[PDB]
Amino acid sequence: GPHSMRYYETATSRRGLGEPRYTSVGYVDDKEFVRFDSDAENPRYEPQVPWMEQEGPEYWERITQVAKGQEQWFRVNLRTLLGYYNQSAGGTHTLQWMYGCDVGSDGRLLRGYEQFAYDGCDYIALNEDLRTWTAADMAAQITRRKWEQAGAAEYYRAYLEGECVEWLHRYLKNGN
Amino acid sequence: MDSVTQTEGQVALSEEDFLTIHCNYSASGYPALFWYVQYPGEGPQFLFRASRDKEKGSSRGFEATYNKETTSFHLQKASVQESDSAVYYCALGDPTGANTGKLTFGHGTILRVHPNIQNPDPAVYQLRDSKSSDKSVCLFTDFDSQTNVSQSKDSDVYITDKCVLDMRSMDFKSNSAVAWSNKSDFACANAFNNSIIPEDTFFPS
Amino acid sequence: MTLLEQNPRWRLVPRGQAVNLRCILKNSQYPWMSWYQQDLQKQLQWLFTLRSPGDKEVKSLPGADYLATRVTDTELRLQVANMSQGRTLYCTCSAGRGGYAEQFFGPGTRLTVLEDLKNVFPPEVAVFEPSEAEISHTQKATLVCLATGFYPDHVELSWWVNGKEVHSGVCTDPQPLKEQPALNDSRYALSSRLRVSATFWQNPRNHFRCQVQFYGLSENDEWTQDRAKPVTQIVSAEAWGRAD
Amino acid sequence: HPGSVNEFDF
Repeated sequence: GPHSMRYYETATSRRGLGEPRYTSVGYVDDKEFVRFDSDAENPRYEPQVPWMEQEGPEYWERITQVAKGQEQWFRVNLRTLLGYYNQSAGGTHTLQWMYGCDVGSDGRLLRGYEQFAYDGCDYIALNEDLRTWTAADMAAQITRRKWEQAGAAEYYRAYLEGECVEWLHRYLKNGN
Repeated sequence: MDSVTQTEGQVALSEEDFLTIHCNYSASGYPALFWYVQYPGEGPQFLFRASRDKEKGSSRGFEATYNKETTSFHLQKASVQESDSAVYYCALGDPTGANTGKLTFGHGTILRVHPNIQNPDPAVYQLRDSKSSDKSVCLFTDFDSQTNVSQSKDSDVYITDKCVLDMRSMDFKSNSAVAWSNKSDFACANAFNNSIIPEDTFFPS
Repeated sequence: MTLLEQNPRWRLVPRGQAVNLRCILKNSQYPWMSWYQQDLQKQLQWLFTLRSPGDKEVKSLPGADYLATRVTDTELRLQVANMSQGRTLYCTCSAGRGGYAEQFFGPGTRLTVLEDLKNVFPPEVAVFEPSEAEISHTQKATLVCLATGFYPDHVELSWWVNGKEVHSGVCTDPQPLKEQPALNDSRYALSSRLRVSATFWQNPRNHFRCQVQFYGLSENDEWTQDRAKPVTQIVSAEAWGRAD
Repeated sequence: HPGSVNEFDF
């Protein structure tokens, strides 16, 4: 049958903490296979399945650096979203980014996802064409404009149609 | 480690010739690849990008295809123009996924496109300083684009690279090199000897 | 129109001395800002990409040490210290982090390094008139301009005909020559050709000026060598058309 | 294979 790979990256800014809680959870076919937890000590990406015990040390080093850098992106953009929605600092807010790919039996892409949600409500999302954006509201429109101008859809589509589909194929070979 | 290699330092073509500049890189992951061009006296500027295997980028009649199998991004143009004369840089986007901003640039390749000169008429004229004085220069001019100008053997007699001027109003181009020294034994007749002159040149009295 | 301003455009830097560079972003569409060096071998190397006001970073490469600071949403600074080899510094900007969005290069700061401040000389400029033989043979007349004995190698040569800068008929050498090519700190020369119809040259009312802008000392450098303080100056030479 | 550090800000 068909198959999916899906990552869910979340940042929640906290009240008297200020350093946000960052998490990343990868799934294939809706089973958790990797996780990063910023509230861990010296936090790294860690396999959650036996069939991820053979990616080799530099995969884990590389995506652990990505998490650290992605944490900088969630925290900058949480505080941009404060401005865009005219709320105040030392709030509790959540940014969620869901992305990945569905493939059919043949391993070819059926569907791609890039969805952003602020405080449980969706903010901007990539349409099935992988070429245009749906903005929820007036704040999201600002973002949609900047991203149409900068060709962000093409940028995400290169991941969606290349790396995502190729890695979902390898993960399905690893874990028969 | 991560790298970009451009096989050529310099490439010399005539107008309408076929151009390829080789770019090979070493990077794992899914880096974007780029070409930049620096026209003479200017800053570098973007030409095009490719972000996926087998994607062809193009601008201004140039193209390159992303080839992950040969880690290649060879720049080509079917028919170059004199206005393509420039330095072309291949660049690797950051491939670690950390997106630090670093572009990794190859060493650059200098492209000199020479015009097709329709009515050659090589000659070596003497020119005198406008401020009187016994100071003078030698003009090697009107020679075809496939002639080349090498330095002197003497280091007291200075000699300059060919150079193309365009008289736009009378749609005419001409190469020239200049040669001058203070050696008193300096001669216009015997000053490009250390160069493969045509046999056809003029050498007035 | 122009996305970035850089200052200074150029600067003569005694070996070991420090220089401050600034870059101004004219358009907030492109808020990511970078520094790149170009060394004298024309190699481009990334130094920094800095997004946030307050980001300060530090790097050491052959020839120069660097402190880069993102000061405001529109201002990028670079301190270049312990300079041992000349380079150009380009500010760049981008709508993106730079793994994907292209870089727009600003106009660049050219830094020249000289060991010794008493190897600084202006050019001498001379104009050489068309050969009568060339006018006979072709019905065209070529003027040649020479700038000689200058150091360092940063000049700009233009041709002026009847008070108007011209481009048509002009070819300037892409690069100076070292007059004493051994002598590691040799003075330079430069040639340019302007070629007109023999008719234009033959008209005695037509005036031809070869103008060489030379980049040298400031009025805020000390100087005691008797011969004229070799400041940033323009040196020209001229010829008038002859009926002859 | 997670995504790379996001190229663009909101």
